[PDB]
Amino acid sequence: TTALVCDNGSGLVKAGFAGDDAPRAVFPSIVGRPRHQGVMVGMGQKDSYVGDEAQSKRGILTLKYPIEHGIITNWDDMEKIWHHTFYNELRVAPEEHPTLLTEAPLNPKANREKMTQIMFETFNVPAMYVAIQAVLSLYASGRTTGIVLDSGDGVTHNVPIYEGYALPHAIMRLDLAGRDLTDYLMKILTERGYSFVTTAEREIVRDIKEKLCYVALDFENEMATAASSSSLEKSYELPDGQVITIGNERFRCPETLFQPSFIGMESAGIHETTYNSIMKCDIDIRKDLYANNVLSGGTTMYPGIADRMQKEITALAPSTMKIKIIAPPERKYSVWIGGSILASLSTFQQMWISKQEYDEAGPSIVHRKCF
Amino acid sequence: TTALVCDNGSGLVKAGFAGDDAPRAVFPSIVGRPRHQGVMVGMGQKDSYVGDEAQSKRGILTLKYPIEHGIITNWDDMEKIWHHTFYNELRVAPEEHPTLLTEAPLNPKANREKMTQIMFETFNVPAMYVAIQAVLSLYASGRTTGIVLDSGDGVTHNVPIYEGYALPHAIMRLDLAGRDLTDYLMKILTERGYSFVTTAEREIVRDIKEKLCYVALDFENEMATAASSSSLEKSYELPDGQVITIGNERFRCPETLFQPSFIGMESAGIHETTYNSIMKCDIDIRKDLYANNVLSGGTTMYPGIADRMQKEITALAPSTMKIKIIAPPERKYSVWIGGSILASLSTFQQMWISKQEYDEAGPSIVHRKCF
Amino acid sequence: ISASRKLQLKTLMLQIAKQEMEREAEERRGEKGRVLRTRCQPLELDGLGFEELQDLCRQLHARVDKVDEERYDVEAKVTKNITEIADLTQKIYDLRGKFKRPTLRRVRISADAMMQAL
Amino acid sequence: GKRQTEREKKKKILAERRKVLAIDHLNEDQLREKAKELWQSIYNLEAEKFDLQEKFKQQKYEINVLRNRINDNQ
Amino acid sequence: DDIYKAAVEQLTEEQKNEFKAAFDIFVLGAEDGCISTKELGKVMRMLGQNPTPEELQEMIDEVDEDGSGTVDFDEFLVMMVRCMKDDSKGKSEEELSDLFRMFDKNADGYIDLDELKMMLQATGETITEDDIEELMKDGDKNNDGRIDYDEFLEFMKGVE
Ligand SMILES: Nc1ncnc2c1ncn2[C@@H]1O[C@H](COP(=O)(O)OP(=O)(O)O)[C@@H](O)[C@H]1O
Ligand SMILES: Nc1ncnc2c1ncn2[C@@H]1O[C@H](COP(=O)(O)OP(=O)(O)O)[C@@H](O)[C@H]1O
Ligand SMILES: [Mg+2]
Ligand SMILES: [Mg+2]
Repeated sequence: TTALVCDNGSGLVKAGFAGDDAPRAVFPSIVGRPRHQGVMVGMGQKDSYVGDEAQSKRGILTLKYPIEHGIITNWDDMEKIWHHTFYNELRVAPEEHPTLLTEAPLNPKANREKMTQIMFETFNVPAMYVAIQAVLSLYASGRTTGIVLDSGDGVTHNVPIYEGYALPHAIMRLDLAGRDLTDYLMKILTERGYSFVTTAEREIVRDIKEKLCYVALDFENEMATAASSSSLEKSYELPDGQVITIGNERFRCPETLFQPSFIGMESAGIHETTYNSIMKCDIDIRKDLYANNVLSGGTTMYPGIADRMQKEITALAPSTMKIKIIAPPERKYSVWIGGSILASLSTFQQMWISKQEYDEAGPSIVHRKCF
Repeated sequence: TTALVCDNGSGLVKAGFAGDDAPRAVFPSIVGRPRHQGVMVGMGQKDSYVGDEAQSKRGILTLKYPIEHGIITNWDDMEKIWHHTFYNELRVAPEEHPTLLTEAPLNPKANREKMTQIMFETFNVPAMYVAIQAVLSLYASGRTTGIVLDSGDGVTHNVPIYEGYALPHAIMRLDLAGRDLTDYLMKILTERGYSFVTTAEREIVRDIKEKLCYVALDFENEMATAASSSSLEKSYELPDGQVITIGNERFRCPETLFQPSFIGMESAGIHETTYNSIMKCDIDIRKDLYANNVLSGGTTMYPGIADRMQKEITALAPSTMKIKIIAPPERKYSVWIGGSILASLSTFQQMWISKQEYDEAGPSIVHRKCF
Repeated sequence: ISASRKLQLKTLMLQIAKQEMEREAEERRGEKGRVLRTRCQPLELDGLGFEELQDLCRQLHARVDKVDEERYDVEAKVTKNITEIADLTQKIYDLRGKFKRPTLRRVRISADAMMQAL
Repeated sequence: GKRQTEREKKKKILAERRKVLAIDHLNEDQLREKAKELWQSIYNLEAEKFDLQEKFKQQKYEINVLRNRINDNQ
Repeated sequence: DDIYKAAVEQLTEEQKNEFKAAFDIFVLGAEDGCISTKELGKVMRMLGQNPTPEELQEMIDEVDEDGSGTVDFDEFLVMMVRCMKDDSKGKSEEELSDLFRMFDKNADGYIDLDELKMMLQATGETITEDDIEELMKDGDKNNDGRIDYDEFLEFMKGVE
């Protein structure tokens, strides 16, 4: 039979059968209970709208993501999300399909063990396998080397790989991602008068960020230009009218990636954690990693980031090496495409964690040889 | 049929069919298992890369030479190296070809007996013969007398020969060679800030030594000059950029040959062990040995050694004798060229150790008349 | 340098190549026929005692066993060369798969067309 | 690899392929028929082996071109 | 070559529906008398899914190479083949390997330039600017005069 390549993510759940080009169903991972009282009788009001249904009734819900930073903080809601994904968005019972979840690097063990225990006890799948979210993104590019920066919505991690041999001592995981950029944008919009507070209006700020923000090639020059002319002010129409005008908030929101001091984080930007991740590698594979830097994940879709990052790394790196940044147009679904490719391989067909194996060793089987 | 003139050496395996000018395949003798974990599936990752393949993937391997000082310390790896040499670099099955290995003087017997046992049992050659590495280097020069200093990469030995009669009581074998010079260079580079530690970076230090180091004609004058001017500082580009500048480390690394007290060895330099080897000979053949001093081996390729050695010996020797140092341009492959010449001789064709002879007397046949 | 001229030239040369490939195939077929015909060693089957008939057929049995043994040896050797070819195929496919390995997949079924139903 | 085992397999096949027939187990004419049957089987075997040699020559072709490309990579 | 096989395989269940539906949609007549002899453009425009331009150009040129300017049922099927993916799709890579084996039957480790010369002599195509140029550039893809296997391998690959 065919395998189910699910990809929990944090912000958008992407799923679909193995062997295709794009995920079959992509929908936000939010579960929102209603918060008001409700007076109409017999309206058929449910107790929790999940997935894309709660992005249409979000006016009277309190949306809450079940995955904070890679890790899962609310297991009941995550179980509900998985149940919805299997039964309503794909309509395939899990009793007859292997599953291939994905997990960020350096995550707590208990999260992974609980994930496999749920998949084997509640949904009762035949066999499931958990894979690191960066190796798949490297599969999708058709490479076999390279250092991949997978800046998702929950957590940004940077896994270097050479000739198929991952370097476990050079993984640099940073917890700044799309959600913190949304919060920072929502916080700097208040400097013009627009106040978004409700958890429903966070979605509106996210839409503003997606449609308007861009990464500046040079920050100081853009700050000077936006403060003199008015060629940058782009307007946007809220879900009820009252258009708003975003000035130099456009390139200040995604600039937080390269200067995490804006949101008070100490660490260095995504332009310098990649160079540090390279320098921890051996001295003889640094040229190949320099030449095959891969971008993935949703948050790396800002217009103009593949040039800013290349300029920064070229500034840091030695002058002789060639710096090349691979930015495929299908960046958002790169991890899932790689997952489909991996699940479609014949050599991989014996790596699944078969159910009888789980029955013999318990949920701690995932840390064992079947990784 | 044709004979296989293999030459194990220590650092570079040189092989080729008898009767040519240069070895057919020359490649480092290193076997390196991978050391990291490896995450890509189906990449076709082998368990041990040998020969010149492991000089390209050395970034994720742990290279380890199977021959320490002439002697062989790891028989499985040496067998792997031989198998590679026969099947992939020459592509001739050993079942149909005699072999002519080479061995340093004064080596342990068990090494030679195990070598012949392997060649007769595993590879199953028709007949093999083991020859001393210095007599061949004397063949290649077209002489029949002379005292040859064969400073390889493992061990430096100095065999005097007159009129074809070797003098077994005058062989002076010293264990300082190219590898110790590489280690000493790697140890003195730390005085400028460059630290090479990994077994892969030993190859980089070896390349630095080959391309930059030279032997000073007079040591104190060079030490004084390099400490005042800056006309010696030559720069070199690492495999990733960050050029380095070598100052008076240039002629201090190969100076260890003439003053083995630098690396803590007690013995006298290669300039004085040759004179001692001569003085042990009879009083009537010392003039001929003085006039026909032969250099061979890789490590004698330093620019300016054929003059320093001549100056030193002229200082030691009596003033009347003429001191001449034969330094052919084909020094590195001198032993193998001599091996080809010896294997191509008709008079030598009945000295091979035929397999039936080995079956009758066991591996201890090599010490017998068939030397 | 014209594209039309280039395509005409490559088309004609490709067809000549295909014709010569069929020519080589039928040439090998004829060579095989000749080799099989010349393999047979005819025997004078008539006017011999039946025990001699059994003897001769047993001798041919020994010949057959030896010949099939030679075939086994050459098949094993070509099989080892097959393993070597597989290794070298792994080498080239790895060197190129570093960029074009995941091309093996199934795409363009229903998401690319069925979209207005939702 | 480990020619003793390979030769062992060869001898197992040959002893298996040593279809020695007994005395009163055919007709003289049937004996001729079986002899010719072996003849034709071995002729087909020779055709297969000849094509095998052709394909092995092509294998050598691929080997030399492959190693030449390998050297070109350096 | 594969052209006639693709033409015969046009008789199927999907492309039959495609031809029928297209005929019922935008093949009727009742024009001003201009005679849409070049209605292949109409079909390509009305397809709604343009294939790779190679099929379209082969239909444009290869069809009516005599300049008939008329399309019949068989040519309708030819156009329908040009619509869907009925191509041989580069023939068989085994064909490429066997062809290069016949080329370097001399065991040069590559298709020698003289192999190309003899093949051109057999094909007899006039030596134009493209002639010899293709041979040399393929042989000198490294631009060093050295002809390697993969050079002509990719030179002949991608074509039927
Ligand atoms: N076109 C876009 N431009 C800018 N940001 C985007 C765009 N699309 C998505 N994002 C950001 O990326 C996030 C989605 O990232 P995604 O890759 O789905 O995370 P995950 O790894 O959990 O799947 C969204 O929250 C959004 O903030
Ligand atoms: N051009 C060169 N200049 C200086 N040193 C060299 C040069 N070439 C080789 N060497 C040294 O000689 C060694 C090779 O010696 P070689 O003669 O191959 O040893 P063996 O006797 O084991 O074959 C290398 O390790 C290197 O350190
Ligand atoms: Mg992700
Ligand atoms: Mg030597």
